[PDB]
Amino acid sequence: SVLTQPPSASGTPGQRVTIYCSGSTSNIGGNTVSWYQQLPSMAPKLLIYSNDQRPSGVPDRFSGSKSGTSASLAISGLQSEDEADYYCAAWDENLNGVVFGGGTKLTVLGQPKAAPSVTLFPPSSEELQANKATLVCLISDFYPGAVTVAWKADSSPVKAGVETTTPSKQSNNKYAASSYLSLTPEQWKSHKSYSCQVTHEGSTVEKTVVPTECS
Amino acid sequence: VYDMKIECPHTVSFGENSVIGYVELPPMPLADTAQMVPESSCSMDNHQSINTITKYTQVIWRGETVSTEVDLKGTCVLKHKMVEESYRSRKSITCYDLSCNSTFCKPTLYMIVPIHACNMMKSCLIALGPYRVQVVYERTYCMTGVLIEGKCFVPDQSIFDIASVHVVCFFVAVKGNTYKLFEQVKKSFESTCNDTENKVQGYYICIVGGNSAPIYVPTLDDFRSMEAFTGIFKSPHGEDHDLAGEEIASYSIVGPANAKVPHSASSDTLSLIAYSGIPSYSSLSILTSSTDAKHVFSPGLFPKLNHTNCDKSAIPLTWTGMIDLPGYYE
Amino acid sequence: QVQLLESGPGLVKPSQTLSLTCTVSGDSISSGGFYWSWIRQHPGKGLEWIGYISYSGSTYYNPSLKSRVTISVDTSKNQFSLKLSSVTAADTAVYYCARGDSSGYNPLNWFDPWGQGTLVTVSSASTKGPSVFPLAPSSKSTSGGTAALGCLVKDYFPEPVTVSWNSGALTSGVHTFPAVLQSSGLYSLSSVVTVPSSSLGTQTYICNVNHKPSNTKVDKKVEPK
Repeated sequence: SVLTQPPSASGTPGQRVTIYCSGSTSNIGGNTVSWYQQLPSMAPKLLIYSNDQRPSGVPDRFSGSKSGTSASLAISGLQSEDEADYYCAAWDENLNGVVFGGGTKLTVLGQPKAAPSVTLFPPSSEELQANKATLVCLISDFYPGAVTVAWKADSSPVKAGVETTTPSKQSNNKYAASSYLSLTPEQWKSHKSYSCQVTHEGSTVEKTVVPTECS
Repeated sequence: VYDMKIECPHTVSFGENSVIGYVELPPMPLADTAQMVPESSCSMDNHQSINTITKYTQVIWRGETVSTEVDLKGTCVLKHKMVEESYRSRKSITCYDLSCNSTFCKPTLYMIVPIHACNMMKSCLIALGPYRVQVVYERTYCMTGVLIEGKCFVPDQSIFDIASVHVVCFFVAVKGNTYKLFEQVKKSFESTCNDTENKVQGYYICIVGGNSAPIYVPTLDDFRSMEAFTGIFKSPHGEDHDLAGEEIASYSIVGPANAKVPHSASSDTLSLIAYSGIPSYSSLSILTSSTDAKHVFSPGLFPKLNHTNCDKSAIPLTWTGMIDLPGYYE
Repeated sequence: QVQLLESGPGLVKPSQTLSLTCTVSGDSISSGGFYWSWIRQHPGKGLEWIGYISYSGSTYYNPSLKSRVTISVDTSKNQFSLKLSSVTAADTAVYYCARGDSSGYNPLNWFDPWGQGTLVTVSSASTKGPSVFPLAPSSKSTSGGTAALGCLVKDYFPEPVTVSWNSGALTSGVHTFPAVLQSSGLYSLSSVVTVPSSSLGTQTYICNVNHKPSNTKVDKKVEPK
């Protein structure tokens, strides 16, 4: 990445957040910068071209500028849905191509502390017919994005067999994560109940399931 | 054998400038239009300049307008990067626009040449239907100044000295979020519009003084581009009413008339002001609400261009006008 | 509206040649005058422009990959293609096609619009069509007459798979979670949907699961037990 962007920038709604892009005369010194906003795990989107121009459907909260070899994107009036990755791009002649910046991870803080929505699913009547069983725990719409996962049975926890993914921001500024348990179905019905426990900010939310339901 | 003058100054002073030379013609009857097929020794373009065949909605007015999906040749419907890729190969472009009443059709031929050929291309010949036309290059004694009524004028970068200069504009029909020209129309004229009744996307490309690098319209931070935008949209009927010998204005303003664009339309998509007498205003434009640039030819008609109301309107294809620029003399 | 759309194999094994094809729509590719470009993005990493071609044949490749990159054009069929030879585990990425433009006279300056991308994963392993399971709404998840149910998609490689509901008629209130790179080298994910209890007796909920590298297309029905 020849264009040098700051790794992360952050703010709260109502700010003026500025994102930087510094190159040399060979790329930004002589050619225009374009700016791109990439939302969580999505294809990028043009925000600025010709260093200040705005595509249709772009708010003038987003303005841009460039001087010498260095460019800036100014979000004047920061808002919640701007939590994304911002890239700068320009044509480098000594390399004869198009170069991107390192991206800028923009975080919109100030959103209130939240409680996690916990969902639990036991293995289906179908899965128990395939020498395997799966229990699933879902943690949705909580802030901050850090979690601790604890699975129990009859007030006594267990550790292994649980694959847990990295937490993910959604499109609505709130975080979610998943936890998968795969068992031999013999040890799906060798314990009375299975419980999922989500630890967040110190507190915990719990859910429980049993197999004695209609199989 | 007619003549078209390409004005070459002695020097260019850097910049990737193209020169433009245009001249009008004595007319031909109405239904002759499709016969016109030009040959050249200085089109030079890779089958793109002269061979301009476009799907139009011919509006034959009678009495009563009749829309027909017709095909036209030689129009100035320009494309993206046409002037540019013409420039890089030192090749040329040529087109013409029309002003037509119910009976006759006055042509106006433009030729666009990179300045890298003020010495190679000293003279040329181009034939359009009933008229041969010698393309004569002509040296002025100016260094880089455009010749404006006896003096050599030179923009820019300076008391200040400022004059008014000729500029030719052609609409380029390109589709993309970055081309929503009508959004700039609304943001800079406070007409009561929106984004569905007006969907055509594209821009204009212009050359100033017959020797200038092209100017894209609109771009906010360009002084000359915004000048051109003001000029174009404050007089879309063309800032030169008087064609070759039409000062005594006999405009039989017949009045408003509706038409379909294209002919297969479910209702009337374009409003017009039929006329007759002397053809002075251009007869080629583009329908506005269509995302695709659905071009329109209207003989004996001034299509509705005043965008006070933002539906059933059209925008000009070519446009010859004057705007203000800072320069110097002697 | 103008749209770009990418297509190709989701998995390509090491030391092969990777081919992808982008198709344009809305704009005529010969009315373009554009720099049609291939760009990629490694997982969790940033962006890197692969190359461009013009509607004539001008091949402008990145100096790093000009050794391996070839770019095909098809003016008569509105397409262009990328062919990256000598692929390794390093080239796994999301590949986007773009209509790069250049405002005035200077070269490439911006990209508009973008195709929505395609994930090419590289690993000498093979593809597996996932298995879909229901996750029934029992008496365990209601809050005010409203609850949620799920579709489990399990044991596939490589990414990605997709789950929709009711042939796209059901969009709001649906959430699907990132896949997991298990110790088994397999991916798994789940699609949950939240609805009121009312429709348990007069409405149906089927999730549709698709896996391109295995041709797998499964319509799985979820009901209370």
